[PDB]
Amino acid sequence: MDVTCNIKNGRCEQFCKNSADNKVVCSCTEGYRLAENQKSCEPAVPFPCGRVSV
Amino acid sequence: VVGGEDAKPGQFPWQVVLNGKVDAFCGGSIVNEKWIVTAAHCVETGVKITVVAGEHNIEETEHTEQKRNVIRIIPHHNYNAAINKYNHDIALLELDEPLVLNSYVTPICIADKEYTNIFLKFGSGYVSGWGRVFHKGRSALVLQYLRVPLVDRATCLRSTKFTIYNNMFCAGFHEGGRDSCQGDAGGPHVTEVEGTSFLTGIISWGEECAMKGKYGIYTKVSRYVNWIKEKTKLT
Amino acid sequence: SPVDICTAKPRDIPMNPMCIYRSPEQKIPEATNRRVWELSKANSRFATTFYQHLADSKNDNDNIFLSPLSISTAFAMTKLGACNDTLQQLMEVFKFDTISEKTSDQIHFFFAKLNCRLYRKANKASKLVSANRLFGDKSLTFNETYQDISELVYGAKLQPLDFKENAEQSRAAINKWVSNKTEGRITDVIPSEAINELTVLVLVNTIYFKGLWKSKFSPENTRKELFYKADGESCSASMMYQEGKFRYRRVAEGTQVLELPFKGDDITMVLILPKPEKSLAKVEKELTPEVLQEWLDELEEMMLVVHMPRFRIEDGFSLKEQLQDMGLVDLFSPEKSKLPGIVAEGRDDLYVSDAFHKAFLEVNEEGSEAAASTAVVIAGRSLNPNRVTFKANRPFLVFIREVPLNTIIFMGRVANPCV
Ligand SMILES: CO[C@H]1O[C@H](COS(=O)(=O)O)[C@@H](O[C@@H]2O[C@@H](C(=O)O)[C@@H](O[C@H]3O[C@H](COS(=O)(=O)O)[C@@H](O[C@@H]4O[C@H](C(=O)O)[C@@H](O[C@H]5O[C@H](COS(=O)(=O)O)[C@@H](OC)[C@H](OC)[C@H]5OS(=O)(=O)O)[C@H](OC)[C@H]4OC)[C@H](OS(=O)(=O)O)[C@H]3OS(=O)(=O)O)[C@H](OC)[C@H]2OS(=O)(=O)O)[C@H](OS(=O)(=O)O)[C@H]1OS(=O)(=O)O
Ligand SMILES: *[C@@H]1O[C@H](CO)[C@@H](O[C@@H]2O[C@H](CO)[C@@H](O[C@H]3O[C@H](CO)[C@@H](O)[C@H](O)[C@@H]3O)[C@H](O)[C@H]2NC(C)=O)[C@H](O)[C@H]1NC(C)=O
Ligand SMILES: *[C@@H]1O[C@H](CO[C@@H]2O[C@@H](C)[C@@H](O)[C@@H](O)[C@@H]2O)[C@@H](O)[C@H](O)[C@H]1NC(C)=O
Ligand SMILES: *[C@@H]1O[C@H](CO[C@@H]2O[C@@H](C)[C@@H](O)[C@@H](O)[C@@H]2O)[C@@H](O)[C@H](O)[C@H]1NC(C)=O
Ligand SMILES: [Ca+2]
Repeated sequence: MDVTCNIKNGRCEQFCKNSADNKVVCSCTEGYRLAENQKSCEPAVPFPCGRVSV
Repeated sequence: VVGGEDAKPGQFPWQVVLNGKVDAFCGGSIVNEKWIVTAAHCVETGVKITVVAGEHNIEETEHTEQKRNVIRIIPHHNYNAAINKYNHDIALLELDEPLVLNSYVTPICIADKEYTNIFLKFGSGYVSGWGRVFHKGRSALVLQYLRVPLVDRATCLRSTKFTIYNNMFCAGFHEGGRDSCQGDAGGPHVTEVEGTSFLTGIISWGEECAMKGKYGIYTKVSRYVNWIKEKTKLT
Repeated sequence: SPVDICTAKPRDIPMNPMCIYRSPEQKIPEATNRRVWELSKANSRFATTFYQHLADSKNDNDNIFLSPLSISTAFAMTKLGACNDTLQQLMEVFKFDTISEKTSDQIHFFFAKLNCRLYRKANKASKLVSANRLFGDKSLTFNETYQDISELVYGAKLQPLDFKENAEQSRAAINKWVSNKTEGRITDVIPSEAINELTVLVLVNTIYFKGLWKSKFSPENTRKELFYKADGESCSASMMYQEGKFRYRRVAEGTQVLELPFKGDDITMVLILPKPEKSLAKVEKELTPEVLQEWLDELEEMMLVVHMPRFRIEDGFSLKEQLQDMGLVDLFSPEKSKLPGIVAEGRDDLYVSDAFHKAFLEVNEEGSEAAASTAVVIAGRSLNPNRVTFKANRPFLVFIREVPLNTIIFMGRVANPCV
């Protein structure tokens, strides 16, 4: 192996999908955008779901 | 919630309370500005419901509350109280005026069925609500929350003579003392992933509350995510 | 002999009155003496009429609590020695005039029998203490046969006191006797200046009651909640709460009727809570024995949530004016009173100067732990918006009765449970 969604979730903060030849495609839920690192998820709206902001 | 603790204002911004002929009879979760997800046994078509988001203390004014009237009640199509008041225990409520999202009013995230189940299997979720703090006791004034561990199916089936369908999961403590209770149904069971909370279950039923050898039974949300997304789409 | 009144027969201790009265013209309870039952029924007829007169003499904003049975028994002790018009009025006012001849002639004995029965049952379902006695001026010579009968059926002989020359000391003595006998629970039954040098005979009947619930309230569920008084104001009361199966019924105009039993089930408390907007005052005047009994017959056991405040009511009052308005006149008249059975007819007048009652009710969470239910059933976690709720956060009426007999032992009004 090496890089599959099956190991540490492809390093994806949220969602992972196996691409071909040792690569994965990370993704986030609504209200979020894949960060610069192509692995993390960052707020794309003022109040994204599931987060405490108080 | 029995044996839980006081939430802090804004700690569970997706939590809402449902008020009817009796106040705080059930809870719910914000899907988006116009929709709430709750338990089907909490609602009846044609019966009015008021939703309050941004709620903390149900007997005081915090200036964070947003009250809305429900204009459409959608129990899951497979729900049928006559053939069990708790299988497919999930329903959607459409609000009259959209909620205004802010720090005290924020939706809960809902992943696809694959990940919702993966998150549930992380084994630890949070339940919250204004339900009773003691079996047959008083409803909470301040929102309560409790961390509950997932209980393997084998163990649950053996803990009750009642049927635990594939659309349900069990969570709680073998020793008793902490559990969701009456008044909490419809509220969320969420799993926090890297700071982002996802809806993994709906508080549904049990045999009394917080009793030794008994667990809270929850609606397995992964099985209904497609239906939720389809019905609540504003797009 | 050491006769035990509670297991005695009228013939065991001959105690016939000097004069007897003869009028011009549901099913019996289980294991019950019919004579005791007819006496209990008479008390209820008296109770409803007396309460109306009492309420009228009080302010609707104040609490009320009394034992009509205690009052009926006390005056039956004057009946024992009364004659002519004094006797007739006593019989009519207390509704004794309809009972059978033997029960009437031995009425003081059957009251003892009735009180014996109720005390036995109450003593296992609550903390109940009482102190009853007649006090007369020392200058008079009391009929010793009356004194012997009184000691047996009433628990004490009439106590001679020097009202003429030591009124204040006499007052203190009476209050001390009552306090001492009620373990300090009932104090100052006779207020200052209530008796003086012209006082001849006074009746004193006092009682304290603190029941033990069959299904107790858990203290963890008691918290401060607002109680809305009739004066438009609200106050902070300690409100008990519990969910359980209780006999209940919502009657005409939305009035809620709830029965909460005490240990043993024989003695219970009945609460009458009118809907908001319907004054309790209206329900008091608008309610005859028939109606109340009808409601009690319609009660059905059902799961509900009960909110009830924990409180204490101390109610002490003179009975003279109210009874006179009800028709009891001669007994309180120096010239008209005829009580030859207590003091032989003579130059000195023997009449009742006044009668004092003081009742104390205490209500809290204490009682037996709720019985564990062994019914395997699924419980949805909704609170159930269609559930029945009895929230006593506004004025309500209270009744404490013995179920089989249907005896009204205590009755009252909780207008303000706050401190
Ligand atoms: C002119 O007519 C009128 O006057 C005459 C003469 O009166 S006088 O003597 O005062 O001058 C009356 O005739 C006299 O009175 C009779 C009467 O029945 O009253 C009779 O009384 C004597 O005998 C009866 C019967 O005894 S028994 O052994 O056969 O049962 C007795 O009454 C019984 O008392 C029982 C008791 O223990 O209290 C009752 O038990 C039931 O209730 C108890 C619980 O009581 S409680 O509710 O207070 O707690 C329960 O125990 C827990 C029992 O459980 C078993 C119950 O029994 S059960 O079957 O229900 O389960 C009996 O209930 C049936 C009750 O039956 C009547 C009476 O005791 S008393 O009631 O306390 O007075 C007893 O009195 S006595 O011993 O002192 O005499 C007299 O017999 C001698 C009779 O005298 S006579 O023969 O010379 O005439 C007239 O009454 S009557 O017409 O005969 O009925 C009277 O008519 S009227 O009433 O004026 O209209
Ligand atoms: C002191 O009190 C006594 C208790 O009442 C009283 O004795 C009772 O007196 C009556 C009559 O005075 C007796 O009944 C007799 O009289 C009636 C009617 O006059 C007759 O029809 C009856 O047959 C009967 O003979 C009671 O029987 C009697 N009871 C008892 C024994 O105490 C005294 O008279 C009182 N003392 C005085 C004289 O002042
Ligand atoms: C008081 O009563 C005396 C006796 O009256 C008779 O006996 C009583 C027990 C009743 O049965 C009554 O109907 C009988 O007439 C009278 O002699 C006496 O005058 C009365 N005193 C008054 C007028 O107050
Ligand atoms: C005070 O009371 C003493 C005992 O009275 C009895 O016991 C108390 C606990 C109550 O139950 C009461 O009803 C009983 O009568 C008497 O021994 C004592 O004499 C009384 N005080 C005096 C001197 O009058
Ligand atoms: Ca609030």
